[PDB]
Amino acid sequence: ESNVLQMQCKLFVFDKTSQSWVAVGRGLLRLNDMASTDDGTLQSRLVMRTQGSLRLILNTKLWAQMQIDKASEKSIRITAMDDQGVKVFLISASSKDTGQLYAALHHRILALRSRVEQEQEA
Repeated sequence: ESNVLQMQCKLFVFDKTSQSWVAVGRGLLRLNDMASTDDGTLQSRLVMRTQGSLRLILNTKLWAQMQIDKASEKSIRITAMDDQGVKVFLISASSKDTGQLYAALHHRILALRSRVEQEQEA
């Protein structure tokens, strides 16, 4: 793996019961790339650990069907796969980090989508 970016941020999960964001808390978020040594094909993931205690609170692989929306100047709404699992989460950060994260995710997802439509959608 190669680290693409690292940023301080705050993570929220969407709670279907209360129909509201539930704050998980702050941590260091990394976007990591891993290129296949056979196809050069790219897989990427978002990994986040709490500050201080370094406990894992996010480890989500990027997929073509993942949707990313800039929910505000300082936040990004993301979907994920995989029950009782949380489907939607929110990353809040500085305006600058949010912009960088959005751009990085956008291009990776766009690449994945291009690949899927060529491979699986004729």
